[PDB]
Amino acid sequence: MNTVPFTSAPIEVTIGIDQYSFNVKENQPFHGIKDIPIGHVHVIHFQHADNSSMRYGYWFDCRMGNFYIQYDPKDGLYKMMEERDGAKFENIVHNFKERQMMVSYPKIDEDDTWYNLTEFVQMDKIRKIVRKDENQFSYVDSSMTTVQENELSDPAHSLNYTVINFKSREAIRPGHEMEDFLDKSYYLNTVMLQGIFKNSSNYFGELQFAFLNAMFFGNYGSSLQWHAMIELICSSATVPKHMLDKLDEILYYQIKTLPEQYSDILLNERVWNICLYSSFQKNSLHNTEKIMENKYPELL
Amino acid sequence: GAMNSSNYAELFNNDIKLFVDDTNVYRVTVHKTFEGNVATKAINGCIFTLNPKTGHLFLKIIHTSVWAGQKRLSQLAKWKTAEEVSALVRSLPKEEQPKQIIVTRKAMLDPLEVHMLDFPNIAIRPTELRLPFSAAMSIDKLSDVVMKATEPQMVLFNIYDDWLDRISSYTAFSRLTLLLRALKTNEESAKMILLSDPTITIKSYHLWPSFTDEQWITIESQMRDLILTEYGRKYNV
Ligand SMILES: O=C(NCCc1cccs1)c1ccncc1
Ligand SMILES: O=C(NCCc1cccs1)c1ccncc1
Repeated sequence: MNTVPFTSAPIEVTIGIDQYSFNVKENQPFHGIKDIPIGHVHVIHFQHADNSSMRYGYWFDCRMGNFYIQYDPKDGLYKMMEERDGAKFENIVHNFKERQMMVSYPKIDEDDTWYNLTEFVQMDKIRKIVRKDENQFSYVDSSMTTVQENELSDPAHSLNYTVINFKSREAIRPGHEMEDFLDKSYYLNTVMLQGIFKNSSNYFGELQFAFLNAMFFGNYGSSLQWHAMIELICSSATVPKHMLDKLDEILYYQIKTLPEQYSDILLNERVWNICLYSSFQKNSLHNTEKIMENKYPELL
Repeated sequence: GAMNSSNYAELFNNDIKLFVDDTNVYRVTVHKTFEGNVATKAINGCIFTLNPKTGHLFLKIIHTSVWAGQKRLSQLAKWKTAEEVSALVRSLPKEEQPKQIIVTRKAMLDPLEVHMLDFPNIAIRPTELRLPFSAAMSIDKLSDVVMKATEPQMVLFNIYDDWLDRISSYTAFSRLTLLLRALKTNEESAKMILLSDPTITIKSYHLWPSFTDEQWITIESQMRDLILTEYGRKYNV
């Protein structure tokens, strides 16, 4: 079990850690979050009580270093930093625990939610989507735009998701125009899976990461990427059976976890209705279809 | 963006453009089978591809053999249309290729867009106009060449005949659309109006009779009258 200590909490902020969130008051005594489960990526995110705009946060993996949070009064935000002095870090964290100045990551034992949402997400892939190689952790916020979004302006601050475009030369083989547009299997399996992602686990990891950024930061371009990666699978007549089964589990826990009051903006009516009811895979997503119908029958 | 009553005059500027109408590509007769079931029998069709500035009608005949052994023919027809339009553009010299293609039905947009990926600077556009190009098969010479075809075939016509020697392309397009609107709303009457007079001839390479200017005014008036009457009948107004 690992710890992300906080130097202090100068400004009133709602802090999230994965799917949990708590409030800290201005200058409240507070020195971080303990008992964070090893073995998964994690995200620690912030929304200032004075600016409900700009949710922001940091993806990290405690196996990759000792990380702490410190408020910057010049840039006005809670910054993740790495401590290279192992002994100095243990001592800080030991003191703060003894003083009982840390909230505990509140995982229930029966609960596999976070595992299920991050199963294929790997910190090394996040850092290729979010390029800032001097840090072991990755910053994301509500306003960051995607590479594809940019093509339609600052590159250093972009989400480098794999560009999917169903009306592109990459997606359409010359001479197979109609075939490839109505059956995206060759774009999915040859171009994306074999070509770019190398395997389905990396594909699913980008899909899961896009959803999580959409959910936690309201990052619109991530939402577009998540829907696009769902639609590419659903619009393919030929998909490995192991992928369909795993997609159904992936989407089930995403739909399960989505805040009810955000379904209107986070869920694209057209994509979901097409995927669950018109696409080749309309009958391959039984758990996802069952939860969507019982929880958001309005959308459909 | 979409083409409508407001940017109507863009059709007659000097940016090359083409209209594509696919309404006569896949044509069937519906009949009963011996067992009392219903079946279709395809007949030859055509893509109607028109430069509204010159009157150029690239008429691509779609022979029934193209449907042999294929499923979902109404859907295939849209892709076949897009394939043939793309092939036409590729065959044209660069300086004759359109800068825009306007499709008369929105369902042609994705098929043409996909077939034209090699021409990213050709805009594919829909229209809000209710253009009557489906009535093209009411023009006898066009119907005749489509039905007689025994193989795929592209046939050329000037759908304006020689009109542009005396009138503008705006006026020529308005006359053509009036003629086709009439033939669409009441083909028999429309045709009676155009051929009533045995003394007015149709040139070998022309589709329409050789009316003087004054005779065109009488004709156009009579076509207008036809269209409005039929409309009163339609809606009981
Ligand atoms: O409440 C305590 N633990 C911090 C957790 C927090 C709960 C909600 C936001 S911060 C506590 C109280 C007093 N002295 C030491 C520890
Ligand atoms: O002027 C004609 N041809 C060249 C202009 C065009 C090019 C393509 C279609 S019309 C023409 C006229 C009458 N009948 C057949 C052809």
